[PDB]
Amino acid sequence: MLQYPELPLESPLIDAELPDPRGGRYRLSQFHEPLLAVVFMCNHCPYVKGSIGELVALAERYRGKVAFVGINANDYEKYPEDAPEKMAAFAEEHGIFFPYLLDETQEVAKAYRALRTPEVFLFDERRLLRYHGRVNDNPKDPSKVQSHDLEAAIEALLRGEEPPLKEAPAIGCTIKWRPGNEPEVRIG
Repeated sequence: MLQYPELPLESPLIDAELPDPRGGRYRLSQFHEPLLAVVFMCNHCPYVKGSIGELVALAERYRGKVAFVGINANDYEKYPEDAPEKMAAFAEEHGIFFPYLLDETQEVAKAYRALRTPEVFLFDERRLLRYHGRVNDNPKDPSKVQSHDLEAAIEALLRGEEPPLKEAPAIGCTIKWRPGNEPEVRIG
């Protein structure tokens, strides 16, 4: 039977409260900017490393308009580069001023039916899902990007328009699930 289907457009924000290794805890529903971009990521994925610059630049450009939140759900026991301490250093190295949260149990990633890094979920003022997928069409190499999908969706929403009708699924490495946490995806 159908299992682990992606979160459909117009689906309400799935709230969660998680800690940021730099200090404090954050609840997804606490951010009150018009738009909210939730990004599942990590510290070592080449797809995240090649697109984090753009993500931070977007967050900077949209301060007060689009709230950004990064979430690392990776099994850091198996992937030390994704440990909480490494998260703080990664945020420092890339100027990630917005919250970068640890999803230790991986239940937030599971609830969002997330599969890769980076994978973005953009919610509107009514906190309904308007865009879900890739940051751009070549996360690993900025010099090869031909479309800035996330930027396009944000700008469309800012103009009161609908983001591109053609779905642009996330491009990146798979989330590193803990033993026994691997999602069983079934198309029917």
